[PDB]
Amino acid sequence: QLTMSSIQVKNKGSIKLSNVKSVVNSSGKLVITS
Amino acid sequence: PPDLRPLVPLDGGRFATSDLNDLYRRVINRNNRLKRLLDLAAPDIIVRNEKRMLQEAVDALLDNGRRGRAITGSNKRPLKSLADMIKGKQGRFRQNLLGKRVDYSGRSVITVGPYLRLHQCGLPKKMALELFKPFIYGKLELRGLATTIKAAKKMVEREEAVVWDILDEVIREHPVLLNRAPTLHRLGIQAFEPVLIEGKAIQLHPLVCAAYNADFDGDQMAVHVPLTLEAQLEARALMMSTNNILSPANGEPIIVPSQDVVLGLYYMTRDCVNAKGEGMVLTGPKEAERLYRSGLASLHARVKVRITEYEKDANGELVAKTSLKDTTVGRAILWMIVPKGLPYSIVNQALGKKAISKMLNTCYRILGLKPTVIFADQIMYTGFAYAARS
Amino acid sequence: ISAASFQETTRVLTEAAVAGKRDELRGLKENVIVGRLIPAGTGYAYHQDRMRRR
Amino acid sequence: VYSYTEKKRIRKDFGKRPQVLDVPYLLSIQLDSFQKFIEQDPEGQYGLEAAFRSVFPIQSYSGNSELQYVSYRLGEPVFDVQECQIRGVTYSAPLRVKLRLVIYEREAPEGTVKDIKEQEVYMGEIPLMTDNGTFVINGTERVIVSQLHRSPGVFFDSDKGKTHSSGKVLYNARIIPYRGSWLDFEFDPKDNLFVRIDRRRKLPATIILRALNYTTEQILDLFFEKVIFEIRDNKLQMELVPERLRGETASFDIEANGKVYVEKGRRITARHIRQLEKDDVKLIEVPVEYIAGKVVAKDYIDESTGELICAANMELSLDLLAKLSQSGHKRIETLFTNDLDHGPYISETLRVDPTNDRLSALVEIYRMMRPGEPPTREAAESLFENLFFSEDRYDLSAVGRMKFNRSLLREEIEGSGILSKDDIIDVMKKLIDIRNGKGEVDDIDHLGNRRIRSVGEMAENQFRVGLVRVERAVKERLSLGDLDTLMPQDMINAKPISAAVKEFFGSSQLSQFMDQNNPLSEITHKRRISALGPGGLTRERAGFEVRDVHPTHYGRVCPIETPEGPNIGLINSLSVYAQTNEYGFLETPYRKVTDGVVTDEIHYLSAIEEGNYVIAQANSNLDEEGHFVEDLVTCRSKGESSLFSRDQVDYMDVSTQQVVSVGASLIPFLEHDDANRALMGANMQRQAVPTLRADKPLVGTGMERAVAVDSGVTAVAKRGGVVQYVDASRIVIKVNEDEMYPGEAGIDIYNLTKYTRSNQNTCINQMPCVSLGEPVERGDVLADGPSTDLGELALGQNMRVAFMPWNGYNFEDSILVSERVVQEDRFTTIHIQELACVSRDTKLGPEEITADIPNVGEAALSKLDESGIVYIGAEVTGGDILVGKVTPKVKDSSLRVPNGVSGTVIDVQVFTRDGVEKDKRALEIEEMQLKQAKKDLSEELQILEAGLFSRIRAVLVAGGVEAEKLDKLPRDRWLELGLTDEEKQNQLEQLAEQYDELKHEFEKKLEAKRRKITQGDDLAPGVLKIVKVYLAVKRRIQPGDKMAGRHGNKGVISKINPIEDMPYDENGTPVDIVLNPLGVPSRMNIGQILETHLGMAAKGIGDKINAMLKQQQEVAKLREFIQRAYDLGADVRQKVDLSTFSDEEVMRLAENLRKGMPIATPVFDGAKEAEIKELLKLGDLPTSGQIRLYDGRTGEQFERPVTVGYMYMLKLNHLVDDKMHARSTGSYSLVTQQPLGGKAQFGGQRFGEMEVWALEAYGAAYTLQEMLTVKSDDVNGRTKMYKNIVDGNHQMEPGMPESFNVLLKEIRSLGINIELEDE
Amino acid sequence: IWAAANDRVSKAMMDNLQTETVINRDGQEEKQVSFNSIYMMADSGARGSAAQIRQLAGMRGLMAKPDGSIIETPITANFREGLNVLQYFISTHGARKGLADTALKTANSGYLTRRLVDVAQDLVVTEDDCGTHEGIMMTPVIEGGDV
Amino acid sequence: RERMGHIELASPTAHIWFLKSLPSRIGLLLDMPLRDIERVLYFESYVVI
DNA sequence: GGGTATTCGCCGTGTACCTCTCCT
RNA sequence: CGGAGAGGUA
DNA sequence: CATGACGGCGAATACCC
Ligand SMILES: [Mg+2]
Repeated sequence: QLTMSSIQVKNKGSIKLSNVKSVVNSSGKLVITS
Repeated sequence: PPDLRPLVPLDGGRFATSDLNDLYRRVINRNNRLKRLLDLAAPDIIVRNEKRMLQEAVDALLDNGRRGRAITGSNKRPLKSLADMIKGKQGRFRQNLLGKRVDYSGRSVITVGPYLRLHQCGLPKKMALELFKPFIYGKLELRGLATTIKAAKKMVEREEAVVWDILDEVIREHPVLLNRAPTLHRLGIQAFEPVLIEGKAIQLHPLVCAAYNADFDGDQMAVHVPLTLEAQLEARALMMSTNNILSPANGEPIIVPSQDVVLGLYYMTRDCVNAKGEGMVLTGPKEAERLYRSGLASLHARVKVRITEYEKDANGELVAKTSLKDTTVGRAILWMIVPKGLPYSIVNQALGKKAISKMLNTCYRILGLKPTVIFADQIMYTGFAYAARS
Repeated sequence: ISAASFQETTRVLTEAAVAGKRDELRGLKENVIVGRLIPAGTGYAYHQDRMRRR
Repeated sequence: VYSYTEKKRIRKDFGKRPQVLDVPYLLSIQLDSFQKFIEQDPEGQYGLEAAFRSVFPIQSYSGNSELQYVSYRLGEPVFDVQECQIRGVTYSAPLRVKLRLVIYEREAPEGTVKDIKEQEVYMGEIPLMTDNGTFVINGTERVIVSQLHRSPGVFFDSDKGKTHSSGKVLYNARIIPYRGSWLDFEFDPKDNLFVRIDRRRKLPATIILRALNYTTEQILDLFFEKVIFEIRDNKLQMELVPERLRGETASFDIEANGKVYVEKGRRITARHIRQLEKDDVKLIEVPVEYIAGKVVAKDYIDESTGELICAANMELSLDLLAKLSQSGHKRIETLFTNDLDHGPYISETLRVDPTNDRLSALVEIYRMMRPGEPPTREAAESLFENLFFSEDRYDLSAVGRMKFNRSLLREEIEGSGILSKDDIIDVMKKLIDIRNGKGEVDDIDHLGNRRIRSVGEMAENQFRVGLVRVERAVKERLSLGDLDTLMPQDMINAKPISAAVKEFFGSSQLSQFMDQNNPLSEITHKRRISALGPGGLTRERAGFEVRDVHPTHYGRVCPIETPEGPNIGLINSLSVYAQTNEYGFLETPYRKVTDGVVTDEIHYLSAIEEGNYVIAQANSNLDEEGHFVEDLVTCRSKGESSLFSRDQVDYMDVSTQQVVSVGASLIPFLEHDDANRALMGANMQRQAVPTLRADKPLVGTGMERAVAVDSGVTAVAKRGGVVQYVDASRIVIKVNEDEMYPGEAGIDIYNLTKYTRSNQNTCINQMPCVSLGEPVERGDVLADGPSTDLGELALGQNMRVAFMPWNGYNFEDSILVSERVVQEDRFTTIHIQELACVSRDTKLGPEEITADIPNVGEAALSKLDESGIVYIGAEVTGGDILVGKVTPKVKDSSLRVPNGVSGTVIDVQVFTRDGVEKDKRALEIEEMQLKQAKKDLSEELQILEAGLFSRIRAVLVAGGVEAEKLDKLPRDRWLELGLTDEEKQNQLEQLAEQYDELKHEFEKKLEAKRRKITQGDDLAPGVLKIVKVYLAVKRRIQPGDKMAGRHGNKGVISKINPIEDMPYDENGTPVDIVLNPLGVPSRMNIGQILETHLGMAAKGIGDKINAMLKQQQEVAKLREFIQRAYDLGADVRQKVDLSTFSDEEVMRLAENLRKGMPIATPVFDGAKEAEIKELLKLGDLPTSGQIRLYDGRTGEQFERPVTVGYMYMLKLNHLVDDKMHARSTGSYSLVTQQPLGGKAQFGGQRFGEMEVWALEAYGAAYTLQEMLTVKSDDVNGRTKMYKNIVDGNHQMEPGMPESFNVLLKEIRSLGINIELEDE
Repeated sequence: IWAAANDRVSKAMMDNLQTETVINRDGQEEKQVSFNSIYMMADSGARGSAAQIRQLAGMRGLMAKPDGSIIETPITANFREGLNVLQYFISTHGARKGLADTALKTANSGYLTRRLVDVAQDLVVTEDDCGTHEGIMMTPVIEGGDV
Repeated sequence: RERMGHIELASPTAHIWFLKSLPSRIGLLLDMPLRDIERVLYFESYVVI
């Protein structure tokens, strides 16, 4: 049977980031460094 | 040993190339030449050449073609060496040890048996007579109809009536194994109780076809007879189709109805807006069946039916609740084959393939294996009948 | 035995013969080849009875 | 206009496209190929003439004597086809070749002859092709399947990465001769050219050039353009042509007329180059260090010092340029080198080439060709010459040379069969410039690169192999022998040629046992194209690409008909109009479009030339003047399809069935079927078994007549005339006067084949389809063959089919069949089985065939005669004795009927060796054959005599009328009676002379035929006699049998339903077969539905005509209705005017139409749905094709309308009788003690590896153990098991299988100590 | 554009095929699930699917060349209307590709199955509980945006 | 089918399984390359013992 | 003399069943 | 009855 | 003699220090 850019959340829910740090920003929105 | 390398007679007079005795002959020839030059004390060049030739003769006998040109026979086909005897698909291990031809076996084209129960198969009586022959001989000796072996053989060859009665007696609960190649999973071989049928084709239960990946466009199947009590009980308890209704790969049922059974259930459980008999209030499924069979109500008519359903309580007893259901005539008719303990909502819908599979899942989860097998057989009978009637 | 019956029979048998290997009939293929009850299913207890007697 | 024969039953054609080209003779490829092989060719281009002229003259090593070929001829075959089939011998002609041994005068000046011995010599038997394109080899009918192979020539391929690093494309070229070594050139990842001869180890490419007597500077001149460095005083100024510098960056400030144009650091562009059109600078100064990355091209020496300062092709450096300059050497030679289009591949290959002259190249080539051999200069100088430059050992064929020159863009088509220096040089140059991105690689699967060899070409090749094998012996016996007075017969030993030809015709992969299930199977077998065989592919190794439908397959290879499974895409079917060209490339016809007008001029285009034109589709509407009615026609241009204006269109397809094969062309409504199911239907049409009664398809395509006629299974009138006599075995036609040769009676005799077995044990029976006194035209079918009905292919039966589920009996493609089908013998088939009984010569004594058999009762031998041979017509059953034989052990070795093969004895043949006293049954069989042969020389004598006397009557009453002498003087007194001659009997002297020659022809061969009957035929060594018994058995349809339509709708019968149980309509008519509708939607083979509808319509027409025949209506009424039926359609091409038919012809046609009007629906020009509904209206049938059915069991109406119509159903050769098999115990193999294999050997089923895996997964250890031991090679275990089962004890005592012991002994024989340990 | 046209044709065909009008108890029109035989077989799940229905009564759609590139002009006809010579020849490419793919993939599947059988042949449940505390951490399989 | 025979070889002969089957057991056991063993066994060279 | 990229020879490539001819 | 070749069925 | 298979892998080879 086998044959040989930018992220967008699509539903309601809380956001959780892991292995992430909080730093000062020019616009105030956190960058990622890890 | 020579009996492991025989010479096959061709038309009696002449023999085919054994492809193994030839290599032995070359080895013996070169050994004799080297011996008759060793005592001769011949010049060393020809003696060395003969030693070299004996060496290629020997390693051609052991592994022909492993080094250098493959020594060739009368035809261009390479000679088959000792190493070839034990390796490859045609080698000893794979062709004669990991698999082999067996006695008490047969094969035939498969046809659909729609009347069969899940644990039954349709065996041609000629195939059964040949397969169970020593059992027939034993039973003939037991009741004194055959004094000797030859008498029993003659009675079986003549196919006397008492021989057929004995054959019916022997196979009553002796399971047989049905197999369809390729055997991709254990369920490619399953056990069934044989039923003697006329003709020459094996009858297969529809619900096991999916397990076999079988259909009836030319497929053939092999049948095997478990001889011993241990083998018969293994067939019954381990391999019988009624004991193997769940896929070992994912745990899902394998005996879900397909094609015309699904079509029949779907057609009879469909609803029509203005079908004949709409708005009638029925005492139960029996009245719905009576109205449908008498032509007074359409199979898709939206009606009210008093339905008594059963639900398992905390301690496992079936508490009965009776209520008026807004349903169709066909759904009420199908309710009669639903075993107690299942809710009426499982049939109060247009039943497609997934709905039927879910109904079988619910029956297996609530009631167990035997009611599930009975329910599946009843579903298949009803589907066939109402697909025909549609 | 199992490796030889699988693939590369010449190489496997050469390795076994040079090393003087000894094969205990413990797997399914090995017992199938010698025509014994496999150490699984209904034969499993038999093999257990064979093992506990040694 | 319709002829009298075709007025019998006119098939209604719904085809709308006019037919511009007739379907060619479907067997033309085989006959034309064999004709080219055998026919005399004065030019010597084809066949036996060419093979002889390419091996002769056979000259001695010294050259004193040579054998010269003059001519050849093929003698009359000793036996014709039928006798060869009966006696089991090859149908062949003796090859008799006129040779001439020439011995020259010893130390003659030059070529002076001293004797010329011209003799005819026999070089063996050449198997002759039959009238239908088959061969009779050892009495068996075989087909030589045509082979599709890579054309000879030069082919440029590459690897699209996939071999080294990433995306590094390696290019290669292959010179493939028809005969000789393969020459390969290739690029390595470092861009060096390597050369391979016969797929050996790779050598540097420049070695071949060095062996072609090319030095380094010559090679550089061939593969590079010289740049010159013209130093006058200093600064290293550089003469060049501008164009060279384009593409690469500026190394120096290029100056124009003393003014710099572009400086360093700026890459030169196109505008830079175009500025130099009026800037013609030649001497340009360049930096000294610029020369560092340059190569000196020529070999330089100083004036008179004699020191090699620099040889050809080396990296120039500052020291080398400075010292070369200090000697006044004014001009420096370099090679032009770029990075993208002028790469130095040849230079680098030379840099890695170890060889440096012709001697080194030749010795290296010797070392590569003959590894392990130390070579003499002469040995290498001859080996290299023999590789590619001797006609005897190397041969580019005419097609090979043509393809080679075409690939290199050479105008010349003809050329030499051997390679030249320029050939190799041009191949290397094209490979290099393909690497340079200037050319393109070739398509391996393109049909312009794959050609066809048919029977003639491969037969000639094998004959050449035999000829050269004989040539070796002739040369050695000629040179080494002190020959004097010896005739050329002495040197010619015909055994090699005969052996090679017999091997080709009996054991070659393409010499295949003919598929003879039905005439369509024969046609398809004769038309298959095979990519397998010698020089082709292998089914285990062929990849996806070669199995794909290539765009060039259009009109040449059918994209539908190919075997399922391993052979898919490797075995193909020739397209209907496809034919091979002179070079063997498949070509297909097209109509030329001139000035926008679709003319009727037909041009056959091959795959190469077809891609250069715009070709319109066959489904393109035209007008009476030939112009395209639309202005945007769909066309194919270069393997792509798009729209074009009519002026662009260069060609048009000749027919809508051009792309399909014959089998696919026979599928009605093919365009409504999915290609997979169409493939299945085309494959299964060939497996249909001829039934008891041939039944025409109600829905056809129009190709049935061509298939039936071209197959040769029918009797076709050679000349027109009147049926003078007719019976089930014979037809005698009285030829028309206008078709008579002067000296003949005008009688044509057609003896019909009666109840003879086919290659698949089916019945071949011819029955006449003409009556006494009927007029017949040339090409008319006189007798139908198997599966033919009035000259139309009739593979199956028209079945009244309903599409509905019926209680599960049609589940998973199962078929429900009414008992009425069984009762009417619709699918009952005749099978003829041949049993042989051989009495041989044993050591103890000679085997005897007699009626005296021990240990058997008298009643069991009542069917045997006094000779112990079964009577003709005896109804035998399984176990009955056919031929009683005893071996002097006497043991009972009589030939018995195989179990369950109950049939009727229809023929007994007896073959006895010389010196054996033939038995009484042999004597009476001989007597019957003698009487029948005398009858064949007497009835065929008196019928021709009656024709001659009719012609004598006609001539004698013409100018020489003598009424009284007719009866007062018999017809035996016109020959010798002495009288003065006149015009009356001088003409009779020419017409009765042939009569008297039949007194010299029929009677003269009577003794020869008697000798042949009385002949004691040569049998196999040790065989005393052979008795062949032919058994005819009628196989009636039963559950388990396989049925199929033409649409891929296959199934197995599950039940024979009683007639009262079948669904029936309002008129009480039941359906014949109930098919499951649910197999239609997912399969998408909708044609079976449409055919069904059309079938219904067809039957409806018949249902009306039958009614009009039952009511005895006026002939005018039938005229009106049948004319309305034929006129129906949407502008169909067929026109049937009943007004031109007589009343009797109309009645005959209506009688032939009363069972249903045959309909023709071409595969892509077929009946539309609206036309089908119109025909349904004409028959007063519902336009939906669905009617109200009632359940026979209950009478209840089925709730919905059911599609009911007529489908044409085939019984396939997959009967359950042949497949059912069972075994409890039986014989066992010799080495392993496991049960035998096969139903024919009463063998057991193989419980293979996956079965054992299933048993292990169940944990059924005891069942597995009994499979391995008591049911297989455990000899003691199986005996104990059988005894225990007889005793009622279902218990086993398994032991060691013998196969394990065999394995242990085999490993021990390999010098390995394997053993079992203790317990 | 041709893919969008195929989607539109499929949507129109399914919309017209899946619903039928019927007189209600009163003389009023009402929409209901169609009783068309092909639609009933597909919707029930007995046989057929959306792709097969649109091949029968919609359009066959875009086809692929043997090398895999999509042919620019799709097959606008369906099996009821019948294909022309060009469309049929185009479809034979995919049909042959699929059949040969099955033929050459069955061997690879069998070889993989045999290798798996050997590597796992001797593994048998030999104990009730070994007493291990280690285990693997089972979470729902989520690739991002779907379960 | 159980009793085996023997052939007394006039000269010693190398077993191909222990020579050709990679890795060469004789070659690895002796550190002379398989090429030299092939040439010596097949009479193309000599070895000093 | 030692590490590592390239080469060369070997290993493997679905099951079951059916028909035919031909083979020291 | 072993092998080879060819074809076919699922 | 055949020259239409190819991917994976380990031992041997060669190249580059
Ligand atoms: Mg099938």
